[PDB]
Amino acid sequence: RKCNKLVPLFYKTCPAGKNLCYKMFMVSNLTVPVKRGCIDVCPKNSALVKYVCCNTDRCN
Repeated sequence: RKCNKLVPLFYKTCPAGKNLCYKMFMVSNLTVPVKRGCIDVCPKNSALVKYVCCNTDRCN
């Protein structure tokens, strides 16, 4: 599939060279929403950016 979410109101598709989608967010900030893209592997997440990878409807 694709990522019917990125940010609050953004939605996208992926092509067929990627597996999941993750929203890249941040921890120092005032929000929680920031972005998303696709992914090939979800390892871990840093203490700088919120990798909320997922493989559901909003991912693949």
